[PDB]
Amino acid sequence: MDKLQLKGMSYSMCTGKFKVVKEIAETQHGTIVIRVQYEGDGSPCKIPFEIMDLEKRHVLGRLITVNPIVTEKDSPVNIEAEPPFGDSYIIIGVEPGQLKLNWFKKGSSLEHHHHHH
Repeated sequence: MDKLQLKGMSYSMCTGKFKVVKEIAETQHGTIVIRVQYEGDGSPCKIPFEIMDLEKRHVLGRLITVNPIVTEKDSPVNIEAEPPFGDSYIIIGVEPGQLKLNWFKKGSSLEHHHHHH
């Protein structure tokens, strides 16, 4: 009704918030998958995402599952996106409670290190 830019595979726009259901996964093809449950109110709507540059804190990421969609406002939706390189914080949802996940990074993965005794 008031939209005119994403013609194709579109529905609405889950503007509420998002709960990560699973850490970003890798599609084994350069992309990654983020499973999260749409939080807020939206029903069959699209999922907010942000990974490009400027106010993205990144350089140039892509979305293979561009603005995915939830069907019941609680269906854990996985988002396939192509991270550029270095610290890649994928953003889901909208500022107002939107989510964030760092992936790719430089070369190391999962900084598993901690002192204790």
